[PDB]
Amino acid sequence: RKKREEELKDSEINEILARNDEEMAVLTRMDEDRSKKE
Amino acid sequence: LSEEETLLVIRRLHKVLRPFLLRRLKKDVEKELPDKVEKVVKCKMSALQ
Repeated sequence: RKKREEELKDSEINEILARNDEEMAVLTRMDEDRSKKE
Repeated sequence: LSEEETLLVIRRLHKVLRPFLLRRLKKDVEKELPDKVEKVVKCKMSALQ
């Protein structure tokens, strides 16, 4: 009822596909090309 | 309105539909369900769109 009435950074997208602390670190190697981008 | 409509008549539905419907869960029989796996997300648009 309160739902009746951002995530552009990597970390909120990391929070979905991780489900654990281990996969949070291995998505940081995709932070040098997607977010950093040389 | 939940008392008159929802509480009374669905209890009459449960009274009638008792030996017809059978529903158990995956966690009732296994507990191997990992999480409440349903989540939600949001996205944006482009101004040209």
